[PDB]
Amino acid sequence: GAQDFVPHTADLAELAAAAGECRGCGLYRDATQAVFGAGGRSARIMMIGEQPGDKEDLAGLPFVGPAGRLLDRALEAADIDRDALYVTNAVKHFKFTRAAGGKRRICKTPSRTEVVACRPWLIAEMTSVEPDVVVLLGATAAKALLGNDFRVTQHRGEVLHVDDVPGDPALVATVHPSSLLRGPKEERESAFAGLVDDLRVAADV
Ligand SMILES: O=c1cc[nH]c(=O)[nH]1
Ligand code: SF4
Repeated sequence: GAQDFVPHTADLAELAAAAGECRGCGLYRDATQAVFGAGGRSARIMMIGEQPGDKEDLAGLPFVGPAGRLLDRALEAADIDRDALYVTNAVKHFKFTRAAGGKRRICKTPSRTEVVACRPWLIAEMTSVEPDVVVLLGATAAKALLGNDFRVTQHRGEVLHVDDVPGDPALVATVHPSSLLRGPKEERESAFAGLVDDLRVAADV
């Protein structure tokens, strides 16, 4: 996968530039650019989404669109400062299609193959940042570190620890913020509160 493209450095700027030249799977072709993680190596909390979406692919930054604004609202309710986080995604190139009459590029799910191909960047990020806790936002991120059979819905609120993860950080798997954007008002509000709960669990680690 991406392993030959990952240089022997923990400097995030060098890692990010190297990711721009990655060909570890096919996703680099149609994306605009790689979207590396944002934040600094002093971060105690790392958060991992699925992939850059439409806005991120062009902004060059993770979580800048509607799922990002909802995450900001949850972080602020959890009194977590986003500037103090390291925020990234399991795959670094936007996988997408267009529908006729659609108003945006639509994200397509990364295959497990692509996730495994890109995981070396995630490993380099964790080795570089040495977070105390990793928040996994959604199924793809959670499976990247916890195994392909892992179910986010069955482990809400739980602090996890697995053996093949750099520095043995605490892991907290939670709902993807994109899932909180749609549905009945009451279901959204209860899901938002659970997101805030899971963020508080990670920060109290
Ligand atoms: O950075 C982003 C934006 C949207 N969705 C994700 O999973 N990550
Ligand atoms: S998605 Fe990841 S592995 Fe695939 S080309 Fe982009 S950076 Fe490399």
